[PDB]
Parts: sequence; C-alpha cells; structure tokens
Amino acid sequence: MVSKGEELFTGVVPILVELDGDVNGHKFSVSGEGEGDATYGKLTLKFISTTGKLPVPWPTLVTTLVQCFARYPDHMKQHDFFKSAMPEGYVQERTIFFKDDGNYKTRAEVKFEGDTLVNRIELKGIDFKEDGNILGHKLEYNYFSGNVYITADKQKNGIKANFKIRHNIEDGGVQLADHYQQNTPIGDGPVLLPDNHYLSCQSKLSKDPNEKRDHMVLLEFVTAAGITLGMDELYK
Repeated sequence: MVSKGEELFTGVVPILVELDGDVNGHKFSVSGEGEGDATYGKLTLKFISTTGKLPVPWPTLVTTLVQCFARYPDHMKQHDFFKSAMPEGYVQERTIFFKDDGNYKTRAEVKFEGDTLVNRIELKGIDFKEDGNILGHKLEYNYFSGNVYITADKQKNGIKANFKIRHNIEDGGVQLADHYQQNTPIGDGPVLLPDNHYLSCQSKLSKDPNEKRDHMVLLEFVTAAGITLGMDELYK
C-alpha cells in the first residue's frame, strides 16, 4: 500500500537546510534552499555561508547538509524508514572520522514545516590538524559518490548506517571519511524498519557564476538498492 509517509514525496518538495558549525573553534553557519524530487531521487540545492568564510572545505559538509528524498524502487518500498517517519520527522546523528585528522559529530532534526522539508543541523568538529587537508583547504571541489549501508535498529525503533567517502586531494591523493550514523523517529507512531540495503549517491558540486558569497551549488542523486526480491524471474 501507499503508506502515509510516502504520500508527501510523490512530487517536488521544497527544502530548507540550516547548519550551525564549530570546527576547532571556528564558528560558521550555512543556509541552504532548494527542492527534492523523490520520484527520481533528485536534489537541487544552493548553500550559502552566512557567517563568512568556511573553515572547512565544502565537500566535507555535503554528507551532512535529507535521505527521505531517496528513490526507493517499488519492490523495496517497505524498507524506506526515512519517509515512514514523516511528517513528524527523525533525528539523524553522525560521527565522521577523517583519516589521520579530526572528526565531525553532527545532530540533525529532519521534519516537515508545513509543506517544506526542513533539516536543522548542529556540527562540532574537533582534533583537526591546522595544516591538514581539512583546515588547510587541500581538497578538490568537483564530484563524489557514496554507498550508504543501512541496517535496522529495532531497540531504538530506527536505523543505523555506515559508509566511506573518498575526497580527492589537490595533490592527487585521497582523504578518507568514515561515516557512522543513527536515525531515530521523532514521533511515536510505527516506522518501517528495513532489511539490510544501501543508498547509491552521486553528488556534483558547482558554483553560481553570479554569486559573490561563499557558496556551493549541489546536484544529488540518491537511489536505494541491494534487494532483488526476484525481479529477474519475471522475464524468464
């Protein structure tokens, strides 16, 4: 059946994101506006630095700056926890370990305000090297992909997830970021607790040529995968 959460994502939903961040004492704020189309798992957003200059590279904030917009194939629709928690929303907590560097700890509330999907985030980064790849702004600004591996967590009535992101470095190397993640529903109603699966994500980063503030234009595609259910036998 069309469960109640999925009904809110059949069309284009406007998106607001607000992030307060503190990395090694540098405080910043990011405001993002855009839209999501879960039918195609498509995100189009523009983020602006409102406090001033970012102490960290924009690509390291991508994974933090709304997985309820993932496209779950029909045969996987019973494993979409994120939509099933709507409109009351969910709390998403993450720890991002940057290899041989500091770590982010993020707490976000994702919920509907009227017809708008809203993501309010607080981020705290610690133990970062001053001349490292993050604070030294040594990372490339282009594109990256990710496979978010999701398992259920019925004790907290939510989900857990892990993944690895490999950010290209300007010299040619790789900055590794290990994400560990937990999501818990905000309401007390029933939610879909999924079998193991993953989200294939692709993120393209660009710049508005007319924008003079520190900003990031992001185009994202997120598709659930990892469950066949026997869709191969249908065609002999």
